[PDB]
Amino acid sequence: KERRFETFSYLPPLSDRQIAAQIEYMIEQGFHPLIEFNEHSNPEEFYWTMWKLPLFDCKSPQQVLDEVRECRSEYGDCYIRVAGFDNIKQCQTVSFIVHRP
Amino acid sequence: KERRFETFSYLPPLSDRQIAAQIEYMIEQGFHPLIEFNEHSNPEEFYWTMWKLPLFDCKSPQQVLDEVRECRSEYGDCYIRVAGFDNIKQCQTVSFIVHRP
Amino acid sequence: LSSEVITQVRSLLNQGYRIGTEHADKRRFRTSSWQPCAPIQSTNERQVLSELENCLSEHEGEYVRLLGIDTNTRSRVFEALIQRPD
Amino acid sequence: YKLTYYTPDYTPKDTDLLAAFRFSPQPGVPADEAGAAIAAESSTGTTVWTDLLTDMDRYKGKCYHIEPVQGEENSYFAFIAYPLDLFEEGSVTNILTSIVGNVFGFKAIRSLRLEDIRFPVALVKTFQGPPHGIQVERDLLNKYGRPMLGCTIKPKLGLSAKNYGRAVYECLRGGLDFTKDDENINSQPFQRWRDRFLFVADAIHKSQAETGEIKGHYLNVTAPTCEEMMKRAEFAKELGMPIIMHDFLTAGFTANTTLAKWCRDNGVLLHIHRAMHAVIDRQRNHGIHFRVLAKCLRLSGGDHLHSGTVDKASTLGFVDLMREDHIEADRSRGVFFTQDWASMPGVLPVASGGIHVWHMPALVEIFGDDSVLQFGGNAPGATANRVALEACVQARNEGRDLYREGGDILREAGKWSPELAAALDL
Amino acid sequence: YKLTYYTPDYTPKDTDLLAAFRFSPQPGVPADEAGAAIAAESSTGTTVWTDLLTDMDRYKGKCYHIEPVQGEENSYFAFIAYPLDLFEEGSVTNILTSIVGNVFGFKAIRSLRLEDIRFPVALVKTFQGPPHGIQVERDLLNKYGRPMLGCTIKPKLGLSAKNYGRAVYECLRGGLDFTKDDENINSQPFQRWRDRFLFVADAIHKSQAETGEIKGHYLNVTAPTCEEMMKRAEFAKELGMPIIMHDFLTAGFTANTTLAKWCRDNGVLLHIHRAMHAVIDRQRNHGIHFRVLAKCLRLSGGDHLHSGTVDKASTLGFVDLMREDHIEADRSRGVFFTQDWASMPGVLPVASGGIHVWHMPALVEIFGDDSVLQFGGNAPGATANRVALEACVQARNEGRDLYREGGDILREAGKWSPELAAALDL
Amino acid sequence: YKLTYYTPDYTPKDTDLLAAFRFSPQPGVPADEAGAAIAAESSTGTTVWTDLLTDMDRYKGKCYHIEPVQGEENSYFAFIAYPLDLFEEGSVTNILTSIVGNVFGFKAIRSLRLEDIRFPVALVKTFQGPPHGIQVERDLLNKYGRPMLGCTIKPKLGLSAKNYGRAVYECLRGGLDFTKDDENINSQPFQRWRDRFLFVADAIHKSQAETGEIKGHYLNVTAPTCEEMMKRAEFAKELGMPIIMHDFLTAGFTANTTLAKWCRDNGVLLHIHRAMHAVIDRQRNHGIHFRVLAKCLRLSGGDHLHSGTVDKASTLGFVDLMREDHIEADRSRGVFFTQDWASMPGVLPVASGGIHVWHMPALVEIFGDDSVLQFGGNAPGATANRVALEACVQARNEGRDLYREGGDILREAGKWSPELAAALDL
Amino acid sequence: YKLTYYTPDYTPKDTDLLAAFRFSPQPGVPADEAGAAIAAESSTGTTVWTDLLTDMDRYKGKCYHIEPVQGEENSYFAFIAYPLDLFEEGSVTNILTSIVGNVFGFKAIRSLRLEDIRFPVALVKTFQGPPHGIQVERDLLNKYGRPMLGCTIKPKLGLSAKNYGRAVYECLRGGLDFTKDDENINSQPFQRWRDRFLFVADAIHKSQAETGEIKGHYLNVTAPTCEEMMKRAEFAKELGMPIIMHDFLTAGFTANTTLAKWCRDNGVLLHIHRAMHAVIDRQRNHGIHFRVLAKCLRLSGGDHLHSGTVDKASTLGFVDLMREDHIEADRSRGVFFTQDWASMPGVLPVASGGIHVWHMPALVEIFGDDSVLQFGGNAPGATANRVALEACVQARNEGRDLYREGGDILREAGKWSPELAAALDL
Repeated sequence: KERRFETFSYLPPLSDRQIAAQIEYMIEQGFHPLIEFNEHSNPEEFYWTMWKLPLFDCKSPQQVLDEVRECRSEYGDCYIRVAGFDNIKQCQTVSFIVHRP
Repeated sequence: KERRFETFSYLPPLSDRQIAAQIEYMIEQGFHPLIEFNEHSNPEEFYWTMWKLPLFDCKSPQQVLDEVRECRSEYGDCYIRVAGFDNIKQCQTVSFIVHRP
Repeated sequence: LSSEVITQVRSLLNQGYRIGTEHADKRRFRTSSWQPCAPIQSTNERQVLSELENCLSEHEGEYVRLLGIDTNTRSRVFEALIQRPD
Repeated sequence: YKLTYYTPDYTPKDTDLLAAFRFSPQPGVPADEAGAAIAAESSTGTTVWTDLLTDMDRYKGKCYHIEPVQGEENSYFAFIAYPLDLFEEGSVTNILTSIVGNVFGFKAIRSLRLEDIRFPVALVKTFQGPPHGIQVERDLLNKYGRPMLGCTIKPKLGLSAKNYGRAVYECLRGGLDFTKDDENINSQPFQRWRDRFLFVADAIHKSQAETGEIKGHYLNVTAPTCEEMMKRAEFAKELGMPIIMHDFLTAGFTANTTLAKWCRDNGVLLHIHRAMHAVIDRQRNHGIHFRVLAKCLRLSGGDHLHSGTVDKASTLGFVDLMREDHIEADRSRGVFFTQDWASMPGVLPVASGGIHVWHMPALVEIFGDDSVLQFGGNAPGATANRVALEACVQARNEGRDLYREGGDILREAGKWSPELAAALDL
Repeated sequence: YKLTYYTPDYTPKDTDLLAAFRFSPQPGVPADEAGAAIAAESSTGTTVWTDLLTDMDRYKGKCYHIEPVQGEENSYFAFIAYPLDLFEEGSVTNILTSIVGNVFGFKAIRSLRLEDIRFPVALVKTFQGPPHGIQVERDLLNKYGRPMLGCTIKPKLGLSAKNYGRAVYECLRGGLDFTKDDENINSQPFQRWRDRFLFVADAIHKSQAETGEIKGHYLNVTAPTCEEMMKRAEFAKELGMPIIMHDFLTAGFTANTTLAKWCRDNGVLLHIHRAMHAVIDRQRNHGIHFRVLAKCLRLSGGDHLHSGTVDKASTLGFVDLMREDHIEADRSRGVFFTQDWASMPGVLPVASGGIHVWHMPALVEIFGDDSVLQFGGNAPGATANRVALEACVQARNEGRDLYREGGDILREAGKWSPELAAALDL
Repeated sequence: YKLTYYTPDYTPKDTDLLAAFRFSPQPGVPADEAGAAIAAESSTGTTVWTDLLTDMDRYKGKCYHIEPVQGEENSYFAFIAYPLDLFEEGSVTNILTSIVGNVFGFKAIRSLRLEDIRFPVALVKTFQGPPHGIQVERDLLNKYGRPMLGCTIKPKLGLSAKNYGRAVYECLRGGLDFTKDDENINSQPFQRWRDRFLFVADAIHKSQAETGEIKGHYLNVTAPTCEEMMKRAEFAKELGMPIIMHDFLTAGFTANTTLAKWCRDNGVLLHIHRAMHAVIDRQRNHGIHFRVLAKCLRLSGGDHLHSGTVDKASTLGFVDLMREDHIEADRSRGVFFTQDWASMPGVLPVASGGIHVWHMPALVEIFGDDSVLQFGGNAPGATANRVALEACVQARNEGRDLYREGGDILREAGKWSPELAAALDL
Repeated sequence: YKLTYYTPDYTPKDTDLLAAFRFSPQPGVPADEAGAAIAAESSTGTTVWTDLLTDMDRYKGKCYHIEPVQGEENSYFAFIAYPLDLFEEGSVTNILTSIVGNVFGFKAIRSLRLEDIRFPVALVKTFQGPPHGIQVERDLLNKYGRPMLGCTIKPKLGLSAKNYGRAVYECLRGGLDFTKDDENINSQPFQRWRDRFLFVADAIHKSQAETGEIKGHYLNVTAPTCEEMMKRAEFAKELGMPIIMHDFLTAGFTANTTLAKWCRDNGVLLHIHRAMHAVIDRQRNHGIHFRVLAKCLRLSGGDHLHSGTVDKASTLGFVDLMREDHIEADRSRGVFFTQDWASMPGVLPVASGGIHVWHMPALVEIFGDDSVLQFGGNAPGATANRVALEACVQARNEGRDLYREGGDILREAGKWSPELAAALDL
């Protein structure tokens, strides 16, 4: 119906450019972009599933982009989320949806 | 009958010479004296009656002896104690009878 | 003054840190009780060293502790126990 | 007093409790001797035979710096150090009593203000601290990437409980993360606490059900007595509510600390309000500055606190005095002392004050990711607020300077958004 | 604002609360429009959709009088009246948050100061009031026809609990009626609370044994959390301690209300101190005035209250406010309305701050038997204190005017009292 | 390793914890890399994906000093500092688990012995520490200026409760203050614990009645289970028992700390025993040195502790370390750092093991007034022992060197003490 | 002493308690007298008047066998018998203080150890023993046909709650049966215990939903105080967890025996860690061997125990001691005494330390089905590790020799498993 999610979920579906730009954002500030998915969305379910790693040696946004494309290829029927961690501040300053089934 | 007291009680009744020696050690120790008296002596009863002050500007034992002899003359049926206290240590370092009724 | 204290105060002064000293006797020292010492209002190494040695001489046979002060932050940056009574 | 309480050379220890004054002595009273006194009446009060059985010197307040106040007359800056032993463990009330209890009455000082206190890392550790802190709180809520929006249900009173859950329902379901009780809502006879709590809990359940994201309401449990607080808090914990409200000013520090220790035991968050705040920090000539309070509260424990709307300099001074772990000493920002914190979890500030939705770009550039912003009201309005937040964030993450183009971004968000258009018009 | 809020033609009811403000408007802001604003910030604040679901006029605080201050310019009084439904029953904290929780911070007023409140009867009688009442207190101590005596141990800190008892004991034995723990002494490392309590109780009992007179000390029970404070107080009860001491400003009112109720249940006199009041009330033009605080506390419940060493007229004004059952309006003494407590008992004022026993005859003539006094120190010293009291009271009773005859009385008393002879030579 | 953990340029902070290791590497392993491996073991052990989600540098043990041992080969000291987040507040347990949880189990070091730790004040501030302290214990017992006499009940087992309280009474009436339950005695089938408690209580009361000394018996409460230990503890206070005994090694640290805290809440002294220590410390080349263990316990909380009959120098080192508030680094006495407690109270030392009362004067001199001496048993024997103590302290007061004149003192004391004369004769 | 404490012709009764000592005496001291002294020191210590009031003999520790160490000089094996009377019921702690309280302080033995104990069956039956046992565990978990697999989460510290439970989920999903904390990780400043339970429970429940296999983590409930530990463990059960973690050397035996009773009462598994075991076992000369501690612990009660990666004979000896009801004596394997347990259930062995999945087929060989393998690590690695577990067990059941064919099994299994191929290629 109207199911929302935590950040950017309101906005129109993020096209590739704005996902890239935000990846960039993460890159200057060193938030290595962590890609995770779930088959549905309920607020009680803290934990989703990772896409086989966090991308620590990401020199470009496009690599993570292309990963998420792979992920969509295999779990296009699933939701995909991306996070970034300030290991220095131990804080998750980022989490938001980039795909929906 | 078999009634003892806290400190040095099992040695012979402490006498003016030995009182003087003990007072002297107390002095060079730098702990400003206090004298104290009561009608009776109860362990469970913490506090006795001090001899109207503690002595702080103390140079000689012989004044401490005069005071003890005075407080005998007024309280010859009571027990008289000498107490020494380190401030720095916050510890009562001396406490021994000098009279019995 | 010992060589190792001299090299310490050197390093301290080179950074631009101020100098302070505090003193206390063996009892006070035990109770972590320090006292203020006379100001060393000089950035020149010679004058600092001379005032330190004068202060040490002032308080013979007492604990003396040397410190490093950042005046901008108004906070301590270094602890050191320079002298002892024996 | 000077000769024993004024120690210009005194270097204040890591373990000391440092306190920064701004005092104006009565004519005839010099600044130095005023500072000495100010020191004396806060720790000792002044040849009783009792004093020489003690180490007076060990517990003395050593006033180690006095300095005139720049660009002003009859005001000087005194710094006083205090041994760590002077204050009772676990007790904010204690340090408050020892610092700001009596020296406030000293006639010779025309005007007196403590400004800062350096809380030594050791006396910092001792406290339960906040119950969840920034990052754990964000995780429990699942909320990341943007400050937490908030809205004040209205009217302050008069509303029925059932209607109070209608209002929460709309406001939260529009997309807003929490909804706050009015501080003047506790049990009032038209609305009894248990029914409020029941109904609200229903409403958040539905709202979180139908949006599928964490909802909460700052359900105030301030009750006249510890026992009543505890009862409303326990019954709230039966309800799966993520957060409550306590008024640490008007309830008290002790009540707060009890509640927070319980909450930490209990896995439920903690909201604070600052009713009477102005009573203590408003005037420019007297009081304790709100920074030391925010620091004290974070000490005593809380997950949320109001910091106003936006002096900005010292505002963000205290924001930092309540967020980071390490801040350097900055005069200009109000941060008179350096502050190490041993990784104590920080607190989330709550901007509020009819926040004027259009003002939000600077608000976000000020408060960043880690904050709570609170609205002094209908579901589309929260929809537009959420939209706008996501957009503004979005632009900030792009590198665009929110300052300059805040209206331009709000605009950019406006064309596809009906409700944001309906708001920006207003 | 001036249109709805401001009702000078309104009739306040016996069911309504009144608050007195001495407020000076910001320039450009007239007197009336500022008083309306002050009504607004504390009752309703200021259109939404929840507004029309309610009857707004039900829930408005009404300002019904303004006048300029005598001998001051641009200073006026906004007299303000409120409904009964607003508040939680028996909630100091609630009321505080209702009235003062938002008004102090609004820019339009330059120096607001909360001067005096009037609590309606129906609201007043929902409390417990002070745990016994002056009459039962005086029955419990069995002491009649004279004020009482506290002494606060000196020095403040470093004393061993063993020394601390020993100084207590000297205090009482020389004829004091009370020793008082200091508000800072709660659990310092150099005295932990429990040892202290044990030794005080032993000292009290032995002083009782020697003297043949009931003795009481003011054991601090301010504790960082509700559980400590509870335990502590239980322990004191175990020793049969008739009286305790709590700090209410830092601790707040919620916790004091809990303690008062528990003490009601357990027979335990509640001594009070006002630490940090000088923050809130020293400033003349801004703050809140101590009689409000006293009235709130007397709602919550306390056997004792400090009220100053000593405006002598405003002092007796709120003195009276805390002692008698019904007071009238008296501006010369600062009292602004006519109050009813409907049989809620009184609280003892207490004098402190260098009461200077050759100033004693003035102290009695000012207050008399129904009060307590506190000296700033030995058994002989307390004996002289004692002798002076008893000569002063005697001379009062005889019809000799104290005010004039003091030093002659003290003289005569000293002729047969060597200990008072020394106290007068000094 | 050495690159990552060994930083000879790093300055240890007051916020950091230090650990001393007398280590001899396995052949082929250089000393520096050996210290590197040790530092790696005790905090981190030593890649995985999780690893780059954190800040290794914030969680990195640093060895800043390695030096060969004087007069030993292949032996060196690794001094390793430790940050302020690695551990939990207030838990000996967590400490030992972090420091010594696996370092001892590693291969490369042929023997490792933990010699010393240096806690940061921040952690020192988070425990409760000893229930009362030396000073307060002496206050409760009212005994000052000398060390304390204790005797252990022999034979360790077989004695009936009736018998056991007979022996208690005799040791106590003859002038000893304290009685020690031999360690293994807890509840053995020949002696049920509860009947023991009562009989001691009634023997001590009656001893106290005749003697007019406060007595105390050491009451081992160490239990199979937390419930049982607590029960026996309530029933010990219920008879007014002022002191109890527990094991921190065998029973452990969580139980000891819980018992200390409860004691703190219930006003009962807590003596400790050191049982199972010499599995840990007898080896000069491997294990943990008892200064560390003491230090951990004194964080945990306990009034007394065993320290041996008597290296002299290392004795004095860790003795002064458990009594004294702040200590300097001195290698001759085995103290490797300069320590402060921030006013956490002291623990009395205890010696045992066939004390040979004609060895008393050396014992008083080396220890002094703040200790307790424990003796391997008739009332006359206790009388002689008490006498010899009183004479020794007197003589030390006189300025007579104890070492030289002990024998002449004892003889002079015995010439009027037939008890002591006989004691000398054997 | 030998004429009192050396009874070569003595037959130990099955109601005795036998402890095996390895000892090296001082030069001059004969081996037999040295062992007599070791007997005397523990059972009686040593003359006093009281001794003849009891039955000396009945309470004596009888050296009935002494031999030298084959192929060793100045070393011998002592067996000592202790009557059942001497010991308390259900107190592992009592056992440890009697056997090993002070004997390692005895001078004349250059080095001492205890190799083994034989606990009489009578003395066995007083303990509750393991909460559930291997069979009851293995039924409740449902896990059959293989040994169990564990993944110690890494990095030990720094990990947030949220991340913590993320990684637990991952690894658990991969097919691992359980996850553990590091022994270090209970409430560090970065991470709070309660939130971590809450996270972990969410993760387990999600894993159990998706996988279809009972999932669990090893929940370190060790806490500074019995109250806290109780707290954390009660909480953990509320959530529905099957297992917890706790640490015996560090926290204490008593707390264990407690925690085992409570979990026995509340149907929760208990896993044990052995941190500091090295401080008691490592050297070949002095300590108490690990086998003895494991014996004591199963007495106390637990379901899992760390047992090393894997002398191989010793490992196989004490694992079988902790596994089987009956064990026959074997000095090659180091089982000094025949032991029975009257059907008291066994405990699950644990091996950890980066077990090198290539060596895993050896580990299944060595240990046998009833065991647990912990792994010092992501979802695919966890899958590859499980499938190897399979493959090895399956092969074993085929009758193929594991040791000779480990490489063929692994590779053949990997031919169809990318994850195991990947693992092997490392």
